[PDB]
Amino acid sequence: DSLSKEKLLTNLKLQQSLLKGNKVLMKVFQETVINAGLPPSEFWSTRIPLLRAFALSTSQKVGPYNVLSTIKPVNKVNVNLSREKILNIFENYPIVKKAYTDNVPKNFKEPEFWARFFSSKLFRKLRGEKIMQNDRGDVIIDRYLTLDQEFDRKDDDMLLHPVKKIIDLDGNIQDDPVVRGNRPDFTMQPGVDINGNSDGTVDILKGMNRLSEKMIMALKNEYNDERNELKIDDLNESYKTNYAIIHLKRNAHEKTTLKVSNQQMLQQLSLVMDNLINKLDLNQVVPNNEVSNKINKRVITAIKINAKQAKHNLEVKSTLPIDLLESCRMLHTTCCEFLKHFYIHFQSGEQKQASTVKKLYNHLKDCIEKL
Amino acid sequence: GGYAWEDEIKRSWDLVKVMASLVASIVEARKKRTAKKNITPYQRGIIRSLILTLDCSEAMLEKDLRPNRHAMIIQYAIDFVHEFFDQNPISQMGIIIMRNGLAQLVSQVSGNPQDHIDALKSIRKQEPKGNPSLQNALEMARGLLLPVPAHCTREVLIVFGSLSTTDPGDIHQTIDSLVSEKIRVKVLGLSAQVAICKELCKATNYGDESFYKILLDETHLKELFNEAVTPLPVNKINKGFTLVKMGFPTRIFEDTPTFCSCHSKLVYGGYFCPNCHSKVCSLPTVCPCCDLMLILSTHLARSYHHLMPLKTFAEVPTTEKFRSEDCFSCQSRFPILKNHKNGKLLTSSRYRCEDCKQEFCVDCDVFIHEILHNCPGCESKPV
Amino acid sequence: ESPSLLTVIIEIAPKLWTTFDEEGNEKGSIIKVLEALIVFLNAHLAFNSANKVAVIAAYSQGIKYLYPESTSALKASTRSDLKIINSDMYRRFRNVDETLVEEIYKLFELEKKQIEQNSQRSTLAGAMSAGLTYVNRISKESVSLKSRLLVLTCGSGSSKDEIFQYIPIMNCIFSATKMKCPIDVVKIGGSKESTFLQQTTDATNGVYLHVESTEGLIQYLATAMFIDPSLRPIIVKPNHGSVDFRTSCYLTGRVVAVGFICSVCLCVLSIIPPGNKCPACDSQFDEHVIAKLKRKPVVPR
Amino acid sequence: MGILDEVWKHKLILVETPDAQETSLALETYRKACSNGRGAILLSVARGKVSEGIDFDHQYGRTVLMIGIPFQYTESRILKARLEFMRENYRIRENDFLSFDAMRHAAQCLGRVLRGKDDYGVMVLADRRFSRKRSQLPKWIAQGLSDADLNLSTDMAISNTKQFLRTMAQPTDPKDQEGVSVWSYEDLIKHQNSRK
Amino acid sequence: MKFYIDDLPVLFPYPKIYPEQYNYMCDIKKTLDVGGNSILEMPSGTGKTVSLLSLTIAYQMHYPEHRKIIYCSRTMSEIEKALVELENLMDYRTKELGYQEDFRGLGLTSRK
Amino acid sequence: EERENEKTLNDYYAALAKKQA
Ligand SMILES: [Zn+2]
Ligand SMILES: [Zn+2]
Ligand SMILES: [Zn+2]
Ligand SMILES: [Zn+2]
Ligand SMILES: [Zn+2]
Repeated sequence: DSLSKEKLLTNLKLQQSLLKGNKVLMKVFQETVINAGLPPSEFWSTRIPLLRAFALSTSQKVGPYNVLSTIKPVNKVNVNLSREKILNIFENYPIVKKAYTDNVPKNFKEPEFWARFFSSKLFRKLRGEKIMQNDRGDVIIDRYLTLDQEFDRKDDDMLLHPVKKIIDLDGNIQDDPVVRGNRPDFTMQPGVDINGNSDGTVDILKGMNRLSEKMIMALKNEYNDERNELKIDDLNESYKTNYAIIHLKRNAHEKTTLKVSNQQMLQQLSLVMDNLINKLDLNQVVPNNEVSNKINKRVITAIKINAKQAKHNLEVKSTLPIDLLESCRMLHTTCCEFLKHFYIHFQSGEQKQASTVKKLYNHLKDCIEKL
Repeated sequence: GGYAWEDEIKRSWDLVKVMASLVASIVEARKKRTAKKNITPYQRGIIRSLILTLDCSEAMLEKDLRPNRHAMIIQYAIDFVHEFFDQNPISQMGIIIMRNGLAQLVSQVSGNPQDHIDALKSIRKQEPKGNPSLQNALEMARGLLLPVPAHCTREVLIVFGSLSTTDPGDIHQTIDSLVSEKIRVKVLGLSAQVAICKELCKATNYGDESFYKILLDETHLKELFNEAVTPLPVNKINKGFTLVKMGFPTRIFEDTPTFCSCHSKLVYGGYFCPNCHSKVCSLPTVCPCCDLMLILSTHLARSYHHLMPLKTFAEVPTTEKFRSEDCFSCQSRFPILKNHKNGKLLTSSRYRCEDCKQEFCVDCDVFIHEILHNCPGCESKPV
Repeated sequence: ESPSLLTVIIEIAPKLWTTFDEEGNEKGSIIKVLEALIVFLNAHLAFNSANKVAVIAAYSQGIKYLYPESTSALKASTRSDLKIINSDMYRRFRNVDETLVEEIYKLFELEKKQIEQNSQRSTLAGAMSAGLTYVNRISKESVSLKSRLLVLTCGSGSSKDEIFQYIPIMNCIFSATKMKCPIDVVKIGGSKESTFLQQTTDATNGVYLHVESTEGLIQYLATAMFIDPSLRPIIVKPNHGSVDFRTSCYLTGRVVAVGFICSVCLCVLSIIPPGNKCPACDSQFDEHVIAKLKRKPVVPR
Repeated sequence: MGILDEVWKHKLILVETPDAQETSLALETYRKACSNGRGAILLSVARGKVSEGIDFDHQYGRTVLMIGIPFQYTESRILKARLEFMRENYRIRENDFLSFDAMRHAAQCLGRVLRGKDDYGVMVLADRRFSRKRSQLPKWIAQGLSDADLNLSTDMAISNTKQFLRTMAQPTDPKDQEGVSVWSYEDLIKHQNSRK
Repeated sequence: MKFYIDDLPVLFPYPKIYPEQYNYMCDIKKTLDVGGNSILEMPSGTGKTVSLLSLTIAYQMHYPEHRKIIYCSRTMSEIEKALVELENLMDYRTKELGYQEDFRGLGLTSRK
Repeated sequence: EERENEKTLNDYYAALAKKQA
């Protein structure tokens, strides 16, 4: 798809946006690609993960949610609308985008359109509130109202599909068609007004069911099972791990670039025994003022070497001025970039690009000449 | 018949009703050690590439974890990064957070732990908000674990604090893609057992349902994060047994600072790469000039102890004749622990190693199996 | 300022010290190094009143503690007051030195009893592990205490570098890095370069010391090994000849350049193993990646 | 009032409709929303189509919220006539039969949700008239209903649900259930020999 | 598995069985031997349908009278669930016995 | 100032886009 290597190499607009974002990559790209003449594909061959991260920083989007449920007032009342909320309103509800297309560029501007929508009956209907005739609504948005009702039947036209027999409730009701028993009373039937027609709460029940169905079905895009469902997982056998087991041999080769008999061993040990039993005079450890001087001299030379090495170890301060230090830093940066490209093309080892490696080699020679 | 408080005094002082007393404490530790009896050297993937996913939603503002879930998960993530790069040095790590339904990358996949420490410290200042998205985080984790080589096992760790997730697409397709790219996912949930996380862990770990972990308290979270630094055992079906070409750099000692090849800054020391003679700042890392791994021998030796773990020490029976009255490693006075004269000799604290038949106390039983990784009796034996 | 523990992992082996006596002009060098060790331990005990001392002798059949004594011998003391060191010195020095020399006496008698068996297995690594366990016990028993290790090994130009000591000693290093316990190495012998102990003392912030003459050893020990852990960061270390931190190959044994390891058991191979199989973990390898590595890099005509 | 506005943040609200096709589509959408971890609530009636036959095993049924005891409409003449006939013939009290019918409907709503002994889920009953009818529940639900759990408020009910869902998520010890809750073949033969 | 209740071999289609299922099976076999009506409560969670079908099929096949079986449910959905459990039971019986015996299992509903 | 740098950058991309097309 769009995340493949060649797509990231060929996406010039994404690379342009990444350069507009980054700051040190300005200096690197300016002093390598602009001046020394690297191919852009060569420069972006080693920075595929950075391009992919910048792509995934903006290409991903939030999941659908009830955006009109979040919009609540706070005499003056204020509501805040983010552009992400506007996009969620457009995605979750096609009727609002339909009104936006033929109302905003034509007659009245965007905030007037949103105020008219929030003061309309359509906002009360899509939120799930009971529609009342005493409310004025808005005379511009309400012409879309029946059209939105059209959308609802088209919603049924994309939602009414046959289901499995595990949860088939239409087969539950129609298990026998000749049920003519006691009619369910008014507690088990939808509520009606004084004239006998429905009060309209079944309308908002169907509306919230339709909204949930639309949210679930929006996930299904490009972005025998009944036996598996009815089987009890506990009564089956537990999972046995199939992890591999290794055994390590310690028959390694010895590192490559005097025999003593037991009688010399034993007589040396006996000499140690008689030297230990008689008098273990500790004062003999004191040196004779010459080997002590030699040992002290060796230790002072070693610690002088170690102190000279470890006297000094954010970059450290230097005697170089800022301009010449920065020139040396950019020359080192472009030389290292050339070296990295040369080595990755050299050890990649395709003959067809091998001559291109020669070009880098010439640039490497120029790098030497540059120094 | 009447009101509740006029019935009778509650009498709270009288509800409390009141030698071999050590045995009840010993049997709990015995039951704890019973779960660790079976052990064998599983093959484990040493070279790891871990993507740590951290939840940063409104559900992370819950007060049930002192002080708040966001800050303490970040602090234990800092500790996790330190332990993970202490015990798995040649691994790589990236950090992704879930915020406002967006997956946010805060650190690129790199072997330097200090960058991840800085990223987590930068996260700790901001506040969590939004509604988390597993699918976006898993998709960026898949993108981050695309360019790592086949010899390196690709792993994703998710600290998912919420109970519901909002996705821009079908998450089962993402699970299928994660399984097809051999990415293993372990999820440490905070509240309860979410279905999609359990299915993701079961699918991406070849049918093992034990990779979805739910904590109990503060200490169990430390236990889980300490368990997570060990490399996961690989399956038998995986055949990516691949040679890795790497070099061992030489630590140079110069009194004149030089330009490093990785950051282009003044560094006094450095490690000369054996392949291209360029110098690097930190270790272990890939060389910026030749794309070759540079590690030390201690970096192999640190993870070498996972290859042959030591068999667990078995507590000796009290009826057996004791080999030694003192420990082999520290000569700790083994307590006779005589509770009473009729109670006799019980629960002797001598622990025997199988390969060398030497006795150790509980202190050395703790130390030889966690910090050290060689039994002193096994190397004292003239084999 | 802060009291410390000093543990001396002394490696006493009659074959190694006999070879050192044969190589050196003098005889009985173990007496001289034991004398230097005793005076050094008395110096460390004089450094602070709350300082503590331990010694492990590693012999050809295993390890044995020398101070403090085997606790049954402490409970029995029976009377074994051998007059090896005079009784008129400072008492805290006297108890430690007498316990050490009595354990030397018992250990040499025990090994003279077992002189008929020649062991090819060196027990320095197990002794270092035992010393680190002792460091753990002393650290967590008393609440803190700094600690240090000392290793008096001998190679004598006879015992070369050994592969089997690679895995244990390395692990010891990390445990030392866990407890901030430096591992200090004195090597007496003709082998100027000992790789594993140098890597140990470099990675544990210790000091390496290779000497050729056993005489005058107390000057060395009181000059360079006397870095107490309370002043480790403020003293620059006299370790010369910095170690390269490399390793050895499995099939050839040479020191390794740019090389290959398996992803299964991490063993280092300087060359591609024959049969496309790892020599240690016995894993089969696919032909594609080893054909990629065996393939020559490109160059134009 | 805006109660459902806070519910819409966490779980999708799905409603049983008298039309059977729309109710079945809502049920399938509820199962799909439970499967992908979005979370959903299924508002249905205890005497309707959903409460009979449809299972809520595993993740489809983590909570069963029984809003009130499901009594019928008493003032309907059909129910009163049937109650009078059963009082005349089968000597069953009217209130006893009404409590029995309401408790059997609530009982089947509670029993639709378990399948498998690894399955878990709380069965909260939100009415003041449930606590007097604990003996009319099925005996397995009754023995699972402790004596301290009859008169809860809302807040400590939430705390108990939190603790229960935290403990049930842990991997159980196979030694703790090897022969007491599930049987292998050899455990079955051992129990047969012990009974003989 | 394959176990025995008195003289009746029961082919249970899972490697493990709950104790409540075994007590249920014993009571059902006792009721079918002694005759007459019975009312049994199986707690949910347990495999009531699968155990019931397993012993009922085994009792039909092993005994020479070969009594037919009527399984009345309250809904079409549980009819489908019972037929799916019957498919699993019959597949296990065919796998264990090595052959597909003379069996007819059909569900009934309206024309719709 | 980075304005001259980004202007020269955009000029380079314009020249490149002229080059491959
Ligand atoms: Zn290099
Ligand atoms: Zn650097
Ligand atoms: Zn011990
Ligand atoms: Zn051992
Ligand atoms: Zn191997």
